[PDB]
Amino acid sequence: MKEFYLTVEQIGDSIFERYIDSNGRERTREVEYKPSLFAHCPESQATKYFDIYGKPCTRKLFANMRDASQWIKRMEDIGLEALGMDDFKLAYLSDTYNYEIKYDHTKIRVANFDIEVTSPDGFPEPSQAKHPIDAITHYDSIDDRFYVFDLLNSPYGNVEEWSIEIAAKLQEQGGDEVPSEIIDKIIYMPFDNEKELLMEYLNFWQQKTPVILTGWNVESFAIPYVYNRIKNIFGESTAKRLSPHRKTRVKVIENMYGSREIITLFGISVLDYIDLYKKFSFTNQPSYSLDYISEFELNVGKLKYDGPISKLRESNHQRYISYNIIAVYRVLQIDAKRQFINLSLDMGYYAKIQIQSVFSPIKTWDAIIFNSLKEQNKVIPQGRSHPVQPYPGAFVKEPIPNRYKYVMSFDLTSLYPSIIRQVNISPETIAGTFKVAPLHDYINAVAERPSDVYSCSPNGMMYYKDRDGVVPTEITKVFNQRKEHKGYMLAAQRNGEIIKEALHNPNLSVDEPLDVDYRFDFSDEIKEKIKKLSAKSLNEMLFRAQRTEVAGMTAQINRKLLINSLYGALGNVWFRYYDLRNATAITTFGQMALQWIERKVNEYLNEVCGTEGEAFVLYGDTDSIYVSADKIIDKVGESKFRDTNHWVDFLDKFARERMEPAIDRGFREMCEYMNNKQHLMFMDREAIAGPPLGSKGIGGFWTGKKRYALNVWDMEGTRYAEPKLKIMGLETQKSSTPKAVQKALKECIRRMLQEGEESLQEYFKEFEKEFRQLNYISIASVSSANNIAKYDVGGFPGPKCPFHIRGILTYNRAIKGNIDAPQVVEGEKVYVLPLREGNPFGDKCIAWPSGTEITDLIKDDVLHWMDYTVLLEKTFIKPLEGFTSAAKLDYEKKASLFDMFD
DNA sequence: CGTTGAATGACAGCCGCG
DNA sequence: GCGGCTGTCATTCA
Repeated sequence: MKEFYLTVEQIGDSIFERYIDSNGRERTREVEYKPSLFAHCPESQATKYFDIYGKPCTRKLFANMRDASQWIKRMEDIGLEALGMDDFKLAYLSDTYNYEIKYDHTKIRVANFDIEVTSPDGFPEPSQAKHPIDAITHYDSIDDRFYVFDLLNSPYGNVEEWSIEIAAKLQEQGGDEVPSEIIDKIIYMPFDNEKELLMEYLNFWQQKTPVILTGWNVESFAIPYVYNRIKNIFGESTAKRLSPHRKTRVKVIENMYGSREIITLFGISVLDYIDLYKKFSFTNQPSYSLDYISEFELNVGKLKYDGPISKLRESNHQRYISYNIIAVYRVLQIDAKRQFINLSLDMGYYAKIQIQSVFSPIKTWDAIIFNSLKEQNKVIPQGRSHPVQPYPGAFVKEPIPNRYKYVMSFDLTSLYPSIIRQVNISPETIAGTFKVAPLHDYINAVAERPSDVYSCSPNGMMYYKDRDGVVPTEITKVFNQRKEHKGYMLAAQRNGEIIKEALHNPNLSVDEPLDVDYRFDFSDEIKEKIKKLSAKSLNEMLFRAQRTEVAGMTAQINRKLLINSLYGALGNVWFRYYDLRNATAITTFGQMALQWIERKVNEYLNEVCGTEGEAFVLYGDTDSIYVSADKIIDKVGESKFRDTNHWVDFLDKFARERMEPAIDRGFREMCEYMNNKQHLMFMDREAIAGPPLGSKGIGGFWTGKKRYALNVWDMEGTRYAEPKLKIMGLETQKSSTPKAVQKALKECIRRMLQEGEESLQEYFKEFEKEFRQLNYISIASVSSANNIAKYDVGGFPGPKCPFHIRGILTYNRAIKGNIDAPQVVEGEKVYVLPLREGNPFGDKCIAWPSGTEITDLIKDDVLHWMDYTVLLEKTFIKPLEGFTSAAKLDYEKKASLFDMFD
């Protein structure tokens, strides 16, 4: 096995790295790394190094890393560019590992932990740790063991031990139902005093120091707390042992509302799962508690329990510890799904960066590019600060609010990355500017062709067409690698079919699973001997067939992740290759594109229908366009279709056969018009929607920009068994919308699209009749609870106090007396409910923690003094109205038509 | 925290009005 | 009271 790195850090004049060596042994070494940078020199000084612009550069080998930056700042003082990799860790890595890293996740120690802390006087502050740490569950991927630490005596109680026999038992028997999978992997350890404990823990830590440190919210609590507790009880020098280099930094993160701090453990990679999840889950959630996120993906959350956590240790210390074990285990199961940890490992190494830098697009690319340009003896531009200037972005069409019966949408492929390639945009391929006519002039093709020599963007930029720029080259490489890997994947899929049938009726022989390369299919070299193989060979082989199957997935996805982040980085000032003009070129170019094709798609449906400038493209947002199909369905006659699937295939046919080509023809003219280095604008039919043939349903409708709904039957070719609702923007997607409502509205919409007004009306009349019977939380609202401070003058409403916050403060006004109440921290979400004026809370609204019941204390007061009328009205009716007006329908019989004017 | 630019829509507060 | 703006606070397409 080729050796790889685990972690790396720079402390003073040296590099501290942890890594696996040629023999799977984790070592750690200090290195007096001598960096190198560069400055522009005289061409007559024949060198082998050149910046991306072409100018010759001379290497500056430094004595140590201080001189490096001491020079970098000294160069900044003289006014001359200092080129090269300043993040010496990055360089160090490229240098120390110059080849493709192949790692063995099995040698990388990945710890996952959680701690419990009994506190009567409110939520325990991590930067204070005023209370004792009374439990710790710390799982380790190496040993595949859960190491538990139970405190038996604290100012808050003295308890028996935790019984694993009981923990295994069933709920109805008195157990905690800790899962059989982990029951043999637990390792209990009780202690007499906190000190006895922490000290053992701190000690167990060194015995098995983590490389990748994860767990839920462990970076803003578990770690900060444990660090500070130990510090307070033993002092900073004891706490710092928490770092394998005994170096820690109290990095202060001044949020956009207030502040809180996190501890930096040099020599460790903190990948807090909540954040890992938040970036790669791709889906907003009304709550990010491990509880909500666990039910959401495995059908079960954390252990349930009677009474408040505040007293769970005393009253039932048994559950309390099982609970702490189950929590560390939910995360482990979620990851068993998402693979986010693995993804990270993969990603980070492909780019040769500190694993946790994965959370950063700017840093991953900077790295990827650097290693590339390095391989070919080129030096990277020096980064430079630039005023943060806002530039234009995507083009969103103002949709005419209406219902649209048949819609067909096509989407441009990787628009932004693609544009960079076709126009060849890069800091060093800028050939120059050109007089610029209005954007519409270039959309109707009535504008003087920009340049007859260079590649062009509608914002006045011109790029060379001979040279292939650094940026586009790099995307194209990624773009290829992906198709490449997703090529080794589509392969294992065929061998998972050839081997699947080899188990329908296996033979009997003393054979071993043949050695092939599932990345590349079978021919005769091994496709032949697929019958004499025993029944034992056939099954162990298919275990080694799909093991790779996923291998591709991981790469193709990390590749897709990069493809998609690139623009963002390019648009970010802290980026090395950032450029305002290039940013605007990209953006402005797609503006032209999307609307140019709009013109083309509009002129082609007008011919094939002999119509008078009918506006076929009803809406388009960024890289896609929705087409009204009505006029097409009528050329054939809506009554000449055997059923639904009939007219769909019709459209699908028309799409591919006639339209796609009309488009490629178009985009090709445009590529010529701008004189780009390469035609890469490719659109694909995406969705096909309309109501169920024969029904009174309307099929779809638009409220306005970013707000519409469709009854789709076929997405990119995959036909559905039952129509599927694609709802965007509407409150049914609004995480802050009640649930009894995020439901109805949804039904309402569906009844609207496949049934029709008659339906909608009946439902509504019901959901309005039986409204007074819903579970308070079901009909409650949501939102982020920020700046709670800025508006609570004496605990009362001040100036411009939002509806949710001024509700939170009617809440404080209710829980001021019982500290066993759950005060709401700033940053998190909070449910809300109106109040039938003339009540206790002497106000308007009362809020509280999202995903949490409302305290018994004040729970049964609300549940009698809450306004339905005003609640129904504002969270269901108000928005429905907005819905049905656009679709031009009525949620309730006998209306006055005139009501739609002015 | 981490990586853009367009766009809704729930509310709080003035302003202009015999 | 009530319709426009302008302006925070929240969320979300692509």
